[PDB]
Amino acid sequence: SEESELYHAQIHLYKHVYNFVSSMALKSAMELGIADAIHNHGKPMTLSELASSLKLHPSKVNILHRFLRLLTHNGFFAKTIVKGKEGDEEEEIAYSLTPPSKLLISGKPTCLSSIVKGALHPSSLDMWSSSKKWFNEDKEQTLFECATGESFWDFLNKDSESSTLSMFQDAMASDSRMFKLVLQENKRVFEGLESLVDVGGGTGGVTKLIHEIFPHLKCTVFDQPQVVGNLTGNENLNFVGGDMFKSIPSADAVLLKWVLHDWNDEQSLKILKNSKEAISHKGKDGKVIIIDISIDETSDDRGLTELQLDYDLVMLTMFLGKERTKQEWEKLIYDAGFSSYKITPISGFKSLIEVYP
Amino acid sequence: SEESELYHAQIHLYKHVYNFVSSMALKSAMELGIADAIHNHGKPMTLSELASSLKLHPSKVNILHRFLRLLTHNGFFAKTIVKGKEGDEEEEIAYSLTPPSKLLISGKPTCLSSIVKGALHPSSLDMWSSSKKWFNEDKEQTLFECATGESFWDFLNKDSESSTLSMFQDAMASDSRMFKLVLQENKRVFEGLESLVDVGGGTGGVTKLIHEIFPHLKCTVFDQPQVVGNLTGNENLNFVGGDMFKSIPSADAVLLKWVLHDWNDEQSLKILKNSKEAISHKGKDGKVIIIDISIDETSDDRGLTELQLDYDLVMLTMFLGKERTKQEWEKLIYDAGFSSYKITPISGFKSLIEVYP
Ligand SMILES: Nc1ncnc2c1ncn2[C@@H]1O[C@H](CSCC[C@H](N)C(=O)O)[C@@H](O)[C@H]1O
Ligand SMILES: Nc1ncnc2c1ncn2[C@@H]1O[C@H](CSCC[C@H](N)C(=O)O)[C@@H](O)[C@H]1O
Ligand SMILES: Oc1ccc2c(c1)OC[C@]1(O)c3cc4c(cc3O[C@H]21)OCO4
Ligand SMILES: Oc1ccc2c(c1)OC[C@]1(O)c3cc4c(cc3O[C@H]21)OCO4
Repeated sequence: SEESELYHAQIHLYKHVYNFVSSMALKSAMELGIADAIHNHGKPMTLSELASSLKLHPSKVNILHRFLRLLTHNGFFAKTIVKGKEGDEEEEIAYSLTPPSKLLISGKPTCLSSIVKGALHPSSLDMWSSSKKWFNEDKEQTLFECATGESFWDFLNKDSESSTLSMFQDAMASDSRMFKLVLQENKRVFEGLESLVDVGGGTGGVTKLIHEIFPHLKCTVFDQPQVVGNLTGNENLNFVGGDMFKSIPSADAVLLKWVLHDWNDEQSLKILKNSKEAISHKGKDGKVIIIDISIDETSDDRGLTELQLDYDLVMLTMFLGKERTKQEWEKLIYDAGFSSYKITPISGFKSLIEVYP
Repeated sequence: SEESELYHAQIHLYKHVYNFVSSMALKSAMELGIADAIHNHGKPMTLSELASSLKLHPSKVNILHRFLRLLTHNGFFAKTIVKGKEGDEEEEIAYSLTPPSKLLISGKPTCLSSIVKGALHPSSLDMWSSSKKWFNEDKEQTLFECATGESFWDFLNKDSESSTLSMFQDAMASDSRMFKLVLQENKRVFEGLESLVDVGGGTGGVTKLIHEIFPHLKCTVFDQPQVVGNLTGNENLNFVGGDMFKSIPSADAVLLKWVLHDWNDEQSLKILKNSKEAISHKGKDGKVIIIDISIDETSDDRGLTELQLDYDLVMLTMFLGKERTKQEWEKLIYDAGFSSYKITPISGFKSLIEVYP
C-alpha cells in the first residue's frame, strides 16, 4: 500500500497549519497580564480567582479556561490541585507560572513582553495575506512594503502609528538591556581582558552596560567621527572616531555587536581583518567577540534551528535582511586569518562568537 | 543562581512566539504550487528550475530559496545533490517532495490544499488583532464577530466574499471526501456488519461513500422527516424520517458522524442511549461508531494534543464551538450504558470511536 502513510503525513501537515494558534494563545496570555496576575497573587491561582483578577465578564471565563488549557499543555503554566473554599467546591485546579511565563512578568530585567507584543502585532502579521502577490510580482521589496505600499520604517513614523512606534522602540530597548544578562551569564568571555574596543558602539550605551559588569575594563567606543563627536570619557572610557574599514583602535579584544549582520561578506571580511590587526599586539591572547545570529542546520536541536530560520524569515519579509549560518561565519572567520572560534548560544536563539587569531 | 534558567526559558518562549512563521511558510508553499511543480517535473528540482516553473522574477529567487530552506528543515522537502548542466555549475541542490507535501498535490483525493488555504486565510487570522478587546468585553460572541461585527457565516454569504465562500466550501467538500480514505484505511470497523444506520445522514452523501467501499452493507439514512422527505433508495439503501431523540432505526451498527459535537452532554446522552437500543437486538455483536474529535491530554504524542487543542481554539474563536476530551467521551459512553470503547486516530487529528454494549 504505502498510501497508509496518509495519516502520518496528515498529522505532520496539520500540526504546521495550526501552529499559528499557539503563538496567538501566547499573545493573549501576555496581553491579558496573566503572568503578572499570578505573580502578584503570590501563589497558584484558580480559574475564578484569575478571572476575577482580570475582571472578566462571566461569559469570558470558559474562554480563559480554554486558552489556559492549551497554554498549560505548551508549558507556560503548571496545574495544581487546591481544595475549594468552605466545604462546598471540592477541588479546584490552580495555575502556577513556569520559567517561560515568568519572562512575561512586567517591571523586570527579564521581561520579554514588549517583544512578544511586537513580534505578534498586526503590523507583523497582516502582511502575509499579500504573500502570493509578493512572490509573483516583479518589484523587489519587503513583504511589508508589498502589502502596505510603504517600508516598515516609514509606516512606523506615521503620526497615526506613534503608539506602534513606541511599542517597537520598547521592543528594541528591551532587546538592548537583555544584553546585560548576556554579560552576566558569560563573564568568562571578558574576565582576562584589560581593554576592549566596542566597534560601532555609537554613543556608548553598550559600553556602559559592559562597565556595569566590568568596571575595570578599559573600554574604547569606536565609531564614525560624526557619531562619536568630541565625546569624552574617564579613566576606563574613551571615544575614538574613525573608519572601521581602515582600522580599529588596538585593544585586548574587539567587540562586534550586531555590526556584521548589516554588511555583505566583502565588507564583513575587511572589518574582521582590521579586528585581527587591532588585537595583533596582544598576540595569541587577543580575541574578537561577535554578537549576531548563527543558524546551525546540523544542530541536534531542530527546534532551535527552526526558530532561527523562523526569525530569519521575519527579517526577510520585513526588512529583506538576512542572518548567517554557522558555515558562513566559519568562512568569514578563516578567510579573515583566524585560527579557531567558539559559539555560545545566548538570548534564546542568538549567538556570541569568540574568535581566536 | 537558578536564574541561569533564563536562556532555557527564552528559547521556549521565542519558539512559541515565532511558530506562526512556519505556518505562513507552509501557506506560501501551497499558494505557489511548489508541490505540483515538483510533482509535474517528475524528479528532484533545482532552485532555478523551480523558479523557472513558478515564473519568478529574478529578485524573488532568493526568497524562494529562503522559504525552501525553512520548509526543508520542517520536513516538507528533501534536499538532494545533482550535478550542474554542461560542466560549468558544479553541484546543485534539488528538492523532492515528502509525504506531507505530497498532500499538497492538486487534483487528488488526498489534496488538503483547500484546507490549508482556508485555515490560513486572512478571514481566519486577522481577527486575532481583536483578541484583547474580545477577552475584556461584556458581549458573548465569537472572536470573529468581535473583530468583524458579524458572524463568520454572515460574512461568508456576502457577495463581496463569494470567493471566500467558495474556498470555505472547497475546504468542507475536501474534508468530506477525506472520509472515503478513512473508510479505506479502517475497513475492519465495517467488515462484520450486515446493516448500518447513518444518523443525521442528511440526503445520503456519507452513506453513498460508505456504499462505494461496502456495497453490500444495508444502509439506512436516518434524519428528520423534512430532510429525508420521500426519498427512495434500493435494495441496500433506504431513507427513514424520525427524531433521533425518540428513537433510531435498528441496525447492526449506528454511525454518528460529526453529530454529537453539536450537542451538549444531556442531548448527546439521549442520542447515545437510543443508539444502544437501536443495536440491542444484535446483542453484544452490535456497535455504535462515533466520528468526532477526541483530545487526550495524557497522550505521549504531545504534538498531537497541541494540534487538537489548537484546532479546539479555532473552533472556539470562530464559532464558539468545542471539542471533547477522551474523558468526556468516556463519561458519555459509560453513562449511556456501554461496556467498552476503542479510539482510532483518523485524518491527522480526528477520531473514530467504536463503542460496545
Ligand atoms: N566606517 C564606519 N566605521 C565605524 N562605524 C561605522 C562605520 N559605518 C557605519 N558605522 C557604524 O555602524 C553602527 C551599526 S549599529 C551596530 C549595533 C551596535 N554595536 C549596538 O551594540 O547596538 C552605527 O553605530 C554606525 O555609526
Ligand atoms: N431530531 C433529529 N433527528 C435526526 N436528525 C436530526 C435531528 N435534529 C437535527 N438533525 C440532523 O442533524 C444533522 C447534523 S449534520 C451531522 C453531520 C453528518 N452526519 C455528516 O456526515 O456530514 C443534520 O443532517 C440534521 O438534519
Ligand atoms: O533588534 C530587534 C529586536 C526585536 C525584534 C526585531 C529586531 O525585529 C523583529 C520583531 O519580530 C518585531 C517586529 C515588530 C515590532 C517589534 C518587534 O520585535 C522583534 O513592532 C512592530 O513590528
Ligand atoms: O469541517 C471543517 C473542515 C475544515 C475546516 C473547518 C471545519 O473549520 C476550521 C477551518 O480552520 C477553516 C476556516 C476558514 C476556511 C476554511 C477552513 O477549513 C478548516 O475558510 C475561511 O475560514
